[PDB]
Amino acid sequence: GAPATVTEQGEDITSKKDRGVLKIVKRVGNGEETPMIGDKVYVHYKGKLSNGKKFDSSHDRNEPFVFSLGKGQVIKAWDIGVATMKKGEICHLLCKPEYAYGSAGSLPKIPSNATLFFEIELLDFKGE
Ligand SMILES: COCCO[C@H]1CN(CCOC)C(=O)[C@@H]2CCC[C@H]1N2S(=O)(=O)c1cc(Cl)cc(Cl)c1
Repeated sequence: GAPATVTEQGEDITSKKDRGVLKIVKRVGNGEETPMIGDKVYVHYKGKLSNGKKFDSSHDRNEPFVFSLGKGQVIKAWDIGVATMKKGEICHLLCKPEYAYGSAGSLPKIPSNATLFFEIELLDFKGE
């Protein structure tokens, strides 16, 4: 399925090249511009665990998730991955635990040492 495909066929987008964050662009976005550090970014996403279960979805809440990029407001994989996206892009990200919740996890939902899979749509970005 899609998690296997990004695992086996995705691009390593880490500066370290440590295969910690892998990406496939699923729906090509607009032009060339990506958000810059500190921009307010609006996304829709879903997340799955490696047991095959969906653990979260913004779609199901009927509103996007909004954060300030590159500030550590989200897991490292998200700051890295969203920074690569164009407006309107949909991607798949595979996030090893070192770029997510690590050995601690985040109970109740995120186990220790969890590799996370996301589908992410970048709706918009704006400077404040
Ligand atoms: C109901 O909350 C939905 C948005 O949750 C964020 C949680 N965070 C920030 C806090 O942890 C550092 C995240 O970084 C990531 C990525 C952004 C979207 C959400 N997570 S998540 O999908 O990995 C997530 C979802 C849920 Cl339901 C619980 C936990 Cl612990 C993480």
